[PDB]
Formats: sequence, C-alpha cells, structure tokens
Amino acid sequence: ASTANMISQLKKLSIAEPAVAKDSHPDVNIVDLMRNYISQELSKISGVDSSLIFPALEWTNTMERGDLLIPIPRLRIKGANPKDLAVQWAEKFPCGDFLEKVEANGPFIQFFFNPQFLAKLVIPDILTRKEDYGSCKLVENKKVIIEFSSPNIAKPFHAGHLRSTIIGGFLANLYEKLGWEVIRMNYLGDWGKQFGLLAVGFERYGNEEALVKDPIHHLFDVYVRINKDIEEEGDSIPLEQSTNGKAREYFKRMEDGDEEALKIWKRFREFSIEKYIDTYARLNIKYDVYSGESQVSKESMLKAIDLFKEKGLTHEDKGAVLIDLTKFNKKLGKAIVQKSDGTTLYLTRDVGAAMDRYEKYHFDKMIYVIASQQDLHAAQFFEILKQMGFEWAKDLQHVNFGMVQGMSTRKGTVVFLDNILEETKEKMHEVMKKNENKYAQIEHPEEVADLVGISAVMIQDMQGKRINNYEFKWERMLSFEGDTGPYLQYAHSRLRSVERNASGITQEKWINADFSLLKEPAAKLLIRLLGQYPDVLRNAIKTHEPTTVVTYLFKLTHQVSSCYDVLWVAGQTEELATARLALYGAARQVLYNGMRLLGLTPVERM
RNA sequence: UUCCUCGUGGCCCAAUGGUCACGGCGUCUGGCUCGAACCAGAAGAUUCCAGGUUCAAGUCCUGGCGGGGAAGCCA
Ligand SMILES: NC(=[NH2+])NCCC[C@H](N)C(=O)O
Repeated sequence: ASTANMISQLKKLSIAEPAVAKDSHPDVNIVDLMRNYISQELSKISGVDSSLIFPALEWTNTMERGDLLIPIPRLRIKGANPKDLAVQWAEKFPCGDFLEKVEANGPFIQFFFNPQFLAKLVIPDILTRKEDYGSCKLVENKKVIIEFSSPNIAKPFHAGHLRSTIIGGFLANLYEKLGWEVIRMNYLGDWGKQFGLLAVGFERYGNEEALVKDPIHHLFDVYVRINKDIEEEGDSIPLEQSTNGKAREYFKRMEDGDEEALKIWKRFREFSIEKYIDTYARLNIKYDVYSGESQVSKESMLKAIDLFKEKGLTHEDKGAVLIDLTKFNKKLGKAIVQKSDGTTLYLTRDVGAAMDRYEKYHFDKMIYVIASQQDLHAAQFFEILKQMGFEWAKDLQHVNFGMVQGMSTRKGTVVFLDNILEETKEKMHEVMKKNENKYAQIEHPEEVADLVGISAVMIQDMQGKRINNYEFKWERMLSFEGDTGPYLQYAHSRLRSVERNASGITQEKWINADFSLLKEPAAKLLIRLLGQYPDVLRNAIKTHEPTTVVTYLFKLTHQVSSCYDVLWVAGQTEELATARLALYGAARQVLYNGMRLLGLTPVERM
C-alpha cells in the first residue's frame, strides 16, 4: 500500500541529528514513527529542516491536547507570528492514515494520531513481543554496575532501607530492558569500628546456641547491649582500658589479618548474606555480587595513596591526612582520608572500591543508589577520583533519594521492614476474605496477600520523585482504595478474569482481530495510551524515577477501568469480543510489563 | 552559622522551560439483577514570598521565609 510503503520508509528514516536520532527507534516505538512522519511532512510545508522540527515535537500533558504538539516559537522563525503559522501549517497538513486531525491552538500545532492506525500496529506488536514490547537492544555491549541497598550488616532493615533497595532494583530492570548488561551489587557495610564492636560484644554476650536461630537478630542485640556498655561507663575508665577502646584495636587487628578476628568476621558476614538472599528475593531482587567495604584490595588502597601524593591532593593536619577539595569546589570542603591512628575511613574505602570495580568490570557506567543524606560524601569521593586522573570517573553517577521520616533508635519509634510487610500482608488478607465467592477461588490466599501487600508498600514509596522525604504512616501501607499498589493488582486481576471468562477465544485470534471495531471514545483513549509505553521507558532511564513509570501505570489503569464499565467482552458478536479482548489483553500485558519492571509480582486472582 | 534540598487545592503528589497545572485522599451527588479493592459526575488552584532571565517560568537566577539534610578523624 502507499501507507504500507510509507511505514517501511519511515521506520528506516533517520532525520534527527545523530545525537538524538541515536535514541529514535520507529521500529519498536510507534511515537518515534509518528515523530518521523510529522517532521517529514511539516518540513515540506514549512521549509524548515526536519532535524530541527523533530526535537521540537513534545508529548502533551493531557490527551485533549493531542498526542504530540509543537510550540512554533521553538523553531525560532524570525519575523513571523507563531499563531498565524500554526493556523496556516495545520490547515494544509496531510493526515493520510497516520493522523486523525491536526489543529492549531495558539502558538502551537497539535497532532492527533489515528487510533485505528495505532491499533493495527501497536496491539499486534504488544501481543507478539509481550515482555519485550517497550525494550531495546544496543549495537555495542554497554555494562553498568548499579550498587543499591548496601546496609550495614549490624542492623535490621527498617522502613528506611526499603528505598535504596527498590529504586536500585527498578533501575536494574530498566537498564536491562533497554539493552545494558547489568551488575547488581550490594556494598555491605562490613568493616570499621562498627564491626570491631560486634567482635568484643559477641565475646561478651555472644550466645552460641542463640546465634543459631537468627544471626542479624542476635547480632543486633549484642550490638545494642555492647553499645550501652560504652555509653553507660561514660568517660570514666580509659577507652582501651575499658571497652570501646579494646574494640578499635580488634578492627586494626582485622586489618592486620589476625586469623582469629577474621574467622569471626567471615562468620557474621556469611550468616547475614544467606539471610539477605531470602529477604531480597521477596522483593524480586537477586544480587550478582555481595561486595563490601572489607573487599577493597590493598593494591588499590596503596595505588590510591600514591595518586593522592602524585597529584598533591592530600596534606597533613592534626596528625591525620585529608584532602582540601576547596580548590576544585568550594562546597566540597575538606575530607579526612586517614585517621590519626592510621586507619582508613568510609570515604577512603569508597575510593579504593571504585578502583577495584573498574579493574574487575571495566564498566561503561556505575550508579550508586544512596540517600541524599550522603550527598556530600558522594560528591567528595567522586571529585577525588576525578582529580586522581581517572578517565572513567566521569562515568560515575549518584542517584539519591529522600528520607522516610518518623524513625528513631534512641526513641524506639522505628518500624522494621519485616513487621511492615507482615502487617500489610495480614491486612490485605483480611480484605481478601470479604468476598467469599472470589476468595474460594484462590489456591494460596496467604501468598497472594503478601504479593498485594508488597505492591502497596513499594508503590506508596515510588509514587513521588525519589528526592522527596515522606513520613512513615501505617495508612500509606494499608490503604487499598485510590491510586495504590492494590489498585494496580486489582486491574491486572480483573483483566485476567475477563480473559478467562472468554477463554473460548484464544490469544492467537486477538492478533488477527478486526481493529476497526475499536472506535468508541474510551477505546481510542486506551489505544493511544498503549502506544506511549516505549516513550515512558526511554524517559524513565533519563529521569531515573520510578514515578515516571508509576504515573503512567495509573493513567493506563484508570482508562482500562473506565473502559471496563462500558466496553464489554462477553455477550457480544465473536468479532467484537475478539477485538475488545485484543485491546484489553494488550493493556494487561503493558501493565504486567510495567509492574514487573518496578519489581512487583502481578497476581492473577485476589 | 555555612552549604545542599524541598515547598503545587483542606491532606499526598505529577510535570522535557512550551498554552493559568496530572492524579489520588477527604467531602457532595448517583450506580452492584465479564470482580463495587470499581465507575459516572461535582467541587476545590496565592504552583510559599519579592524581584529578575526569557518570545514563554510550577520549572532557570538572586534573596527571604518555613520543613528536612549535611558540614576535619561514623557509616
Ligand atoms: N558505596 C556506598 N557508600 N554505598 C552506600 C553505603 C551505605 C552505608 N552502608 C550505610 O548504611 O549508610
């Protein structure tokens, strides 16, 4: 067809400058196909280079304004009224089978895609590629190391630890979906006096048979108990001659390689990782490596010392060595790299770890998912690596996030993650029981309840931008009405239920449905929404925000739910039921894809 | 005290610099004779304040105010 010929042409077209065109994939992103069509046709009309038009096309804030629009003033056409050009260019714009309409509105031109055209390409594509619908592959292998969660092995997970964990998990899924090779790394805080305190504390209150049940638990009590011994004694008996002192020594003792002090280390660490594996799996996360501050090689450490001098970065003061970053950035200030007693610090270890990682992986990019509470820390060791001469220093990125507020150890207002998950699970289980008929159709009610509960906990956290702080509130986790995780699960479940009720019409028939039977307003809106998923993923890797995907999932499910009320699959002609099944089936697949990307587990019944 | 960050409807929150702003909660009005954890409709706007940059500012700049965070031997 002429239309068939154009599609082939457009899918092979590269109009935007290589810089941006490199991200244009009309073959797997319908909106990029439309960007090509619109840029090409508007160029013929305006006389403006299509590569200048392409980046000026923006997605709209609301569907009432079209699918794409262009602000005329953005083309910088001197001596011309933007409003008039909009009217002139829109009036003669060829729609073909691509566009339903083109409209001038103030200094803008709105482009409305033809939904029937979209349905014919998008629906079969979603049903065929399924989980790969909005994905992409790279011409050349790119490897990224994403470090997330990274708790200190000495403490249980509280509401706060959830953040780095799911943000990193999301980013890992997103990068893999878009072609990258991803290394999921957990940088355990398993070194420093922090750990040297557990050593002595365990020798003091360590209970063999007790450490059997649960490591992190017993080890926590010991830490709590030992911290009081050095917090109650006060500044009375000399540090080392007391307790806290004979703890700093055990650390430097561990640095010397004291087989005994190290054997206990490898024990607490190994016991924590085994437990971690199950905890992270519950959140659909499997790390490739459980690294740690203890894993920094001596070579890198020594090399870092040499570079600090070779570059004249460090200078002695107060008996300790630090780096004055003020020369490079006023904000960075001064940072200590070696304590008076010659021991390494958190910052010193990060520099050496970055060096080991590059040597072992030769990454093209490395992302640290760390709280903004550590913005300065990250900004300092990033700069240091830069001034050290490393070319790859520029490939490091800090993805921060805000705090979960309402937590306090010295107040006991802290809420543990396991208790949150368990409580949310029980609440969702309760809601599940209210519908006797539906409940009786679930094989593992308890397990389904946990998946719904976790979706509630993750979504409440990912709804706003990462940078935002948010106070812990049980209602945030327990709510199920409105824009919540359970809302996404319910949408997925009833779409599955609709499919099952019409199991007489297999998915094979859907791809060959008569898509001209999806002309109702509600159907057209849903179709347009389906074609946006690829753009959303692309934008999500740019913002690194789960909310970018979450926001879309709610727009998607809101429309599906609106449609659910007026577009019935059952009790229709075979052809209309097949077409609507195809539309709902495609919507479910996209929801499934997005939910899985975020780290949730879509349920079939609830 | 210095620096960073956030401020959007009674509460939470979205936004490529691109048309006085997306949703949810609360509240009002309706709908259970393919899943009502839902839907249809209503209502609610000093995008914190004063200026600035720009053809165009919720978005960028300076300052103020309020919340939060950080700031030479913790992580
Ligand atoms: N490379 C890093 N510093 N990663 C983050 C470490 C976080 C540290 N373990 C703490 O609990 O705050």
